[PDB]
Amino acid sequence: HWGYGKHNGPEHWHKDFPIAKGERQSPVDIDTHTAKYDPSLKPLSVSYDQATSLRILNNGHAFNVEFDDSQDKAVLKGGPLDGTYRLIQFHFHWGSLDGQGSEHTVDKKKYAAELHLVHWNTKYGDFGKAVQQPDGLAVLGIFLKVGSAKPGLQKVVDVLDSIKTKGKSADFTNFDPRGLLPESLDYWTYPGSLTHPPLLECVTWIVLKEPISVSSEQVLKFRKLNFNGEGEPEELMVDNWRPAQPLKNRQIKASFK
Ligand SMILES: [Zn+2]
Repeated sequence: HWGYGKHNGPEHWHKDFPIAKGERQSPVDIDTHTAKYDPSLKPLSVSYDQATSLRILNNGHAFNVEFDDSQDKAVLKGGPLDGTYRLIQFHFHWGSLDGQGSEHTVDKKKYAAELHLVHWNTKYGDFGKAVQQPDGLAVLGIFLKVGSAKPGLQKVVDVLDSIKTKGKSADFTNFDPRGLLPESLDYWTYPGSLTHPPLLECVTWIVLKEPISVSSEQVLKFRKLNFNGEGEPEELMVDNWRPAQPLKNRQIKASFK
């Protein structure tokens, strides 16, 4: 099955998922000088006041913090979007060392990690229908750099010991994803895809300019997770990022100058 290794990683995905070589794949390098400032782009509206986290899951690739998406409680709107997108989960991608881990790059710079908050367009009724549509998902991407600790991350870090291995989950209620946001909501945006299989070309990407800072200790706890299941040979969960893909016939727009 697919993964991040030599034998099943990004360079192999196209064999089971041909859309890997498609026209709107993600992530991409963001060339800051080429990105067009678009004064028509609206401020991002992030309304997470009523977010209901339920559970955290080690799915063998990363960990997902899941939300109750059975009502409009945690939604993304505005920005480049038309209509309302409901938060379903967030997860991260990270490296074996602090010099790699992000999926998007900025002028070829790699950050230590990247957070993806995944939302689906309510006009399609459910996530599985939304991913079949070119405007089905809005993913908010946030870079992580290593420096000061992120206090709002610590609850996530401290549950990871209980989901070390693939297929482990744990109750994870009352977590507030607002604590993972940077000060500014300035962004870049472009049409793309899921960054892991099935690689569906259904995402409006919204990548924030301002990274969050996490501590070295925080990131080191990410790197103690396992890709393998309980009892299986230990393979540390590191380098679970897809590299930048060709931009092809796409324009990256900036909300800011
Ligand atoms: Zn992701």
